[PDB]
Amino acid sequence: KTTQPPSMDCAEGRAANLPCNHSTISGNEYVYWYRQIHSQGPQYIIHGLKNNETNEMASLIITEDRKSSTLILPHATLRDTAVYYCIVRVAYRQKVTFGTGTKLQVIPNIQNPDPAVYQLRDSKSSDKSVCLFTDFDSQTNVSQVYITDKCVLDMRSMDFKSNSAVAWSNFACANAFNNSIIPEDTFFP
Amino acid sequence: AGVSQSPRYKVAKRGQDVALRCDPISGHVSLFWYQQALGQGPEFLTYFQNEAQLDKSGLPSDRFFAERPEGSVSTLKIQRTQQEDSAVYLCASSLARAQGASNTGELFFGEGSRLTVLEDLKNVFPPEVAVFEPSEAEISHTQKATLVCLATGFYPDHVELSWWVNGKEVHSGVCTDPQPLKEQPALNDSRYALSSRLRVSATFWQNPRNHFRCQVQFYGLSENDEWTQDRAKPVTQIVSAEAWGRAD
Ligand SMILES: [Cl-]
Ligand SMILES: [Cl-]
Ligand SMILES: [Cl-]
Ligand SMILES: [Cl-]
Ligand code: NA
Ligand code: NA
Repeated sequence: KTTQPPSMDCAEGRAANLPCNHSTISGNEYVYWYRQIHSQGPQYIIHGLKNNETNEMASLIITEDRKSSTLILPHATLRDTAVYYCIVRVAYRQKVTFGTGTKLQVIPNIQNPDPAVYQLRDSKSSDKSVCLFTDFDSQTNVSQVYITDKCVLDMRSMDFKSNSAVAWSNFACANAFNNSIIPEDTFFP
Repeated sequence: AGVSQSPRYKVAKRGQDVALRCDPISGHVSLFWYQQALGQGPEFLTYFQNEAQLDKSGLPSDRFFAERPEGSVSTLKIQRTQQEDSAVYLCASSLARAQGASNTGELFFGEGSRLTVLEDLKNVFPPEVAVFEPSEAEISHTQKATLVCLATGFYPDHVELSWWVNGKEVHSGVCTDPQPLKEQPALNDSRYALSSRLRVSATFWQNPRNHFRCQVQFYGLSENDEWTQDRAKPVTQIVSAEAWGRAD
């Protein structure tokens, strides 16, 4: 009964708009928004009928024809990276039919990119080392010797965000991340 | 004060019976069961209003059976378990229609019960955990210190990775891979590898009294599962890797 884009990227540090379409909504039905974090169960955010709603979690904008609605997260952080389910349910029943929802990815804009590949020695071993490709801008795509995907961390108290990828083998980091285009200005100590 | 689901993770041999328990919020009359597969939304299974199972239109087959005998605690039983039953079984509870002031009419969910059906339990393995100390070049180039944790050779994908600084869990400056890597992608039921980072200030890492620990909570076999291999039973356990701060 609801349609949503399966995946979406949004800017970090900005309000995020999440669209939903429910064309055949009845007068008795409400619009509900649920959020599901990885390895967690869905969690209620907000609901509305016709009026615009606002709580400490989000804002819900329903059109006057009630055919579509928008979930607005006030300030998108890395913790807002989850699946968002827009559902519609008749006022008397409780059963919820979930669609595919929206995989929201909160992406920061790296103001000062510093791409570099570092070698990290094991805390307790010899011939045990990983490669760390880090501080590359959000436009860099890393291609999978084991290479992990891009990961965004947030040093919250430092107002700092960084991207990284890890590579290891049982080999030299200099040639570890060469399959995808790594900035030519990458520091290789 | 929430919905509890047990066990969090369940490893089942193909053909054996499984039972998944749900503890809804006290006083809630509605109980729901959902089945959720990888990259898919929760699919309705069954509904309970107190002890009466009013809707079971979502139950996949005859092997699926649910109970809520006293209108509270519910059990979802899956007989002669098949590989296609491998999913996250979610339980939800709510408190009727317009019962009480400011009743949002929301569904309260448990954290789910992940079931993984395997042909052979000989493939169940706990992870090996290693911590990789921040690079000296990283500290002098950025004044930041990234600790890398590697969880390797675990099967199935029943892990929880977390960082611990001086006995307290840290979430800031942490990024764990949203999904693991297959160590042998040309093999079925291949073991996994998972990475995570903990980025702290170089000053914080250079303190040798600061304790760092990467914890990997693994979910394997229970006590009832029989183990006849010559290696240690791959039971539900925590595997850690520790490191002190390093001055320079
Ligand atoms: Cl468990
Ligand atoms: Cl600790
Ligand atoms: Cl923290
Ligand atoms: Cl713990
Ligand atoms: Na999150
Ligand atoms: Na990172």
